[PDB]
Amino acid sequence: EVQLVESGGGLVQPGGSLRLSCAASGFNVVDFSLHWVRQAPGKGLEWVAYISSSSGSTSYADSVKGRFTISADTSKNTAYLQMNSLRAEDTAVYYCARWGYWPGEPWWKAFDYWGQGTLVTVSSASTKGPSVFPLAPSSKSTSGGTAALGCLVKDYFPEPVTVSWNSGALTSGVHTFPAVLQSSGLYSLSSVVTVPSSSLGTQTYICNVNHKPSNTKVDKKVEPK
Amino acid sequence: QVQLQESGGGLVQPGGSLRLSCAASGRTISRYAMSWFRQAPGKEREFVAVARRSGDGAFYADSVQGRFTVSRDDAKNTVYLQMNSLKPEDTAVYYCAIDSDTFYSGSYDYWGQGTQVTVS
Amino acid sequence: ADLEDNWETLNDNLKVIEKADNAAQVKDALTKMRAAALDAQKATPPKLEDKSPDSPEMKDFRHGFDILVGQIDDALKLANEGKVKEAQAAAEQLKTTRNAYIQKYLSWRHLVCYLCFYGFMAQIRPGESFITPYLLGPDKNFTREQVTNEITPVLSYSYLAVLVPVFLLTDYLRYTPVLLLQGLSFVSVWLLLLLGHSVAHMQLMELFYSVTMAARIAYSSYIFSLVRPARYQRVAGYSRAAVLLGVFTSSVLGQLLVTVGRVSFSTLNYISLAFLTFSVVLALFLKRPKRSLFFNVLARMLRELGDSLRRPQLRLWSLWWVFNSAGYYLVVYYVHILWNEVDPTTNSARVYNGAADAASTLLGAITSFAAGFVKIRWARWSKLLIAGVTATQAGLVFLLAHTRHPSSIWLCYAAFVLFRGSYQFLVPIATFQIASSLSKELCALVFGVNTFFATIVKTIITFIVSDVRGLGLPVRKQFQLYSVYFLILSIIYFLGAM
Amino acid sequence: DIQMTQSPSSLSASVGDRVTITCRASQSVSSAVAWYQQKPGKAPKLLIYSASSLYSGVPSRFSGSRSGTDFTLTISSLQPEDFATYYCQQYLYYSLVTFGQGTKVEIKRTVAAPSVFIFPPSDSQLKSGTASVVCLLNNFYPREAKVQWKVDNALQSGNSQESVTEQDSKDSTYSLSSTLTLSKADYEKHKVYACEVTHQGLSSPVTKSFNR
Ligand SMILES: Cc1ncc(C[n+]2csc(CCOP(=O)(O)OP(=O)(O)O)c2C)c(N)n1
Repeated sequence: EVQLVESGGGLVQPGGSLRLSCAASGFNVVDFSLHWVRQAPGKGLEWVAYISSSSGSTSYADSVKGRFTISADTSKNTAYLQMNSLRAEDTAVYYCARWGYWPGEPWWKAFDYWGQGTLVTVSSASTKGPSVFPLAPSSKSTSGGTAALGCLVKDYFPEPVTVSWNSGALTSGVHTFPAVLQSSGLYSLSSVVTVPSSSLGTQTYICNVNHKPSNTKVDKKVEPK
Repeated sequence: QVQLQESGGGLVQPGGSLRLSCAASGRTISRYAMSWFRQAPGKEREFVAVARRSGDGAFYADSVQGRFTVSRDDAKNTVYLQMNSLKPEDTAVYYCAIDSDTFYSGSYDYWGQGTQVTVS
Repeated sequence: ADLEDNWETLNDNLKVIEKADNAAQVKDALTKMRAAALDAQKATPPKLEDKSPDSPEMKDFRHGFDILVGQIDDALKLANEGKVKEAQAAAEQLKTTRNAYIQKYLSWRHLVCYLCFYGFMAQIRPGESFITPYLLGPDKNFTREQVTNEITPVLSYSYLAVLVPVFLLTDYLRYTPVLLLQGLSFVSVWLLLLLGHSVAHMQLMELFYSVTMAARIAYSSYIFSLVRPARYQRVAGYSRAAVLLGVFTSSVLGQLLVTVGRVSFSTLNYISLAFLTFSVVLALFLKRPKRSLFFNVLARMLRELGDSLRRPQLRLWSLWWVFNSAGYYLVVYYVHILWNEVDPTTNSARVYNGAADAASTLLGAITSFAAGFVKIRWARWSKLLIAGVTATQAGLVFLLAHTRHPSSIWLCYAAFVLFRGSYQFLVPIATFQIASSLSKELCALVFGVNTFFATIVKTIITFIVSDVRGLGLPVRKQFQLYSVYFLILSIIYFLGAM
Repeated sequence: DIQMTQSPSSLSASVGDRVTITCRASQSVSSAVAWYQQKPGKAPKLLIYSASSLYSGVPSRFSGSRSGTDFTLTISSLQPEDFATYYCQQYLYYSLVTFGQGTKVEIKRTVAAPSVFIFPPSDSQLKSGTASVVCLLNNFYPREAKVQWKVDNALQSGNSQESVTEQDSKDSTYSLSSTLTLSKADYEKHKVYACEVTHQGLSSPVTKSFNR
């Protein structure tokens, strides 16, 4: 089979330089042109740039014109997308896609074999430990049936962090929200479970976080006031 | 300044049929949403159905799925409700509701009057 | 939007790009070129429609559009680099490959131009306005009775006998052999006119001339069968302008040969025969279309016709069309006899029938240009306007009837010009008040039925009046009866008005 | 450069329902459009190419049609695998790739009332310097619910922060967590702190309040 793979995406400063590598295992870039597609988290797909190793057609999009550059090599069968002086809009997933030349089966077939897609992020703040805060159900009023019990984590970087409830035992009713972009540049996230009021006073609830770059495991007990 | 009109109802049997209707006047409907609510003797402020836009379908409640049918006629600005064999545990008054948001988030300000519906 | 609209927007965009600089904004132009090239690939052309698709003779068409889209790619990849001079050479290469590859599966791209030259050149008949002075000159010298009560009655009966059978053959033969048969009919008319021996030869000449006066609808039907309905309006307008300009050029050329050039009438008909053989050659150089009117069903036509059976305005304009068309052809068939009656000058250059024909064609073109501009409500002021037009026609026929003066008939020539001002002023209005109610096939059917009833009325008046076994009346009492007839029509439409 | 609008941006159907996703172009684009199926988080896949053809690899329950500049994706029998985001992309030139907006389809689920629970923080954020209250909407449908955040009887807009979750694989319902982060100036306000939220399953917009 023929397929694509992307590498090089990580954390950069706003205005830094980053070189993405798109490799095509199987086919060569002299018979098919390569393309880059941006997808912001929450937004939709949008085009960035392309390159054709047959002639050389480095024509870019109007939002990224004169700010990015691309260079493809057929001996290594790869494409380097070098990006300098970035902005905050480029926090996105970049897909490297194959698309053929005119005519016939290469061109009329669209972007058929999308790659795995690399992920780039733009943030002024570096990696730091998440601040974890409880969210108590306030069982003094509006009780009798069930309620909710949560953890609000904030001021962390990067995006992937996981929240476990009672070391992953209680998995029924767990809602973990996506990392919404805080206006201070950092990330914020909420997790919550549904707790019946009869089991609230007996079962002691803990709340642990697992963050892979920053070596921290904050396990806080959650309880009403 | 919008207003609603409705009709229908009657003492029906379990296994019969009924047609509720709601029309509106004051503002065009094809860029808004409409909804059907319920009020029982003893309870208050229940839900029946909702109709979003012109190119989409209706969305029902937890206990009326597969039993009711909600259409929408944008030419005469009339939303129907095909009651098909209502159980006698739903002897309640249905209300009509207009929306004041094009994103159908639930900006509800004006309702109807009511229609007496009782099964058996 | 199958092949020809994409071809037209591609030609227009290429003409834009050819005269444009500053290539930063030709990217929209080049991608519109690309869209017009890619949309016209699955088009299935009509010269290829008779052949089966996915054939090796179809691969040259797809390879031509392949190299077309490839050179559009070569243009736009050089236009995205900020260059302005490579796009012009790429457009020149695009022009050369468009002339070479695609034009093999395109038959003729001057179809509007060839129809304009056919309307401007093949309608030139300089002996048309001098038929009656040729029949009543020193060559053969037919008498007035033999040209009044014996030749044009055979023309009326022959117009009936070629309107009733030959209309189906006109609709059936896809209109290129119909125009070829019309050209052969012109050849037969001028060969019987140049080799006349008796009166029955001229009767056979009018028998062949009835086909020529009856096949005028076949030209517009050929336009509708060739030009698409998304192009029929403008091309039909330029073609009608070309036909009117060709008739005017024919009458002006007849005046330049007869009056100015002092060319004899036999040499005039020699020139007419030469230009009509040229018209036969141009009819041989036509293109046969496919989508005919009534052969390329009945229940849908009857269902759409049942809503237009007893309409009052449609019946009013239809009966007016029948009555005033019968009156128009009975004036035209005898007005040349009147012109040779009042002023029987034996000199060839002193015959000004062609100048009256040119002025009548010009005033008819003006009144046809000043017919569709009437933005007046037709509720109340319709029947009174019809009564006024018929009263004007009665006044002009009465002026033509009692004129026995050599110096006044000049103005009476202009009165016949004004007769076109009393006829062509309402012919586009009578077309607009019928065509805007039914489909175009039913429109042609209703105008055919109206021409049929006008031919019935003309045949009845010909059978009663000019027949020597019935009334047996000369042309002066015929014109007096025509003046009384238009006066009675004025009285009828005035009592219908108020 | 050009635009490519995609109208039914929020659809919903059950298992085995025919859906039609339309897409309108700006220019007179020829019959070369691309319909893509991207799972949430994963990579896109070519579903329909050239506006009519079926790709070798996608099942036979997918098709499309062209009407001028209006392209249409049609799904006859909606598999439960086929709940993803469908993207419309005209491909006319190499450098005119203009995607649509994405039509994230949903499961036809009965509209239930949102469980609306307000949560104040503990005494740790007042010793930290940044207060943050939240309002949770659990087990509701559809995604379109509007929180208003009535603080001191006023809709504090601009400082709110919403975050919807993906569709649950257990019961196909939604959760929202609106977060209001305020400074030390939240401390000296009045003794009422509420959030008002409205939803189609709610008759009246529910206002959840707390003190101190
Ligand atoms: C007795 C007689 N009169 C006239 C003619 C010739 N003729 C018959 S009809 C006609 C004119 C054709 O009608 P018109 O409406 O003027 O056609 P158009 O010029 O508009 O194309 C002529 C010149 C003739 N051959 N014999």
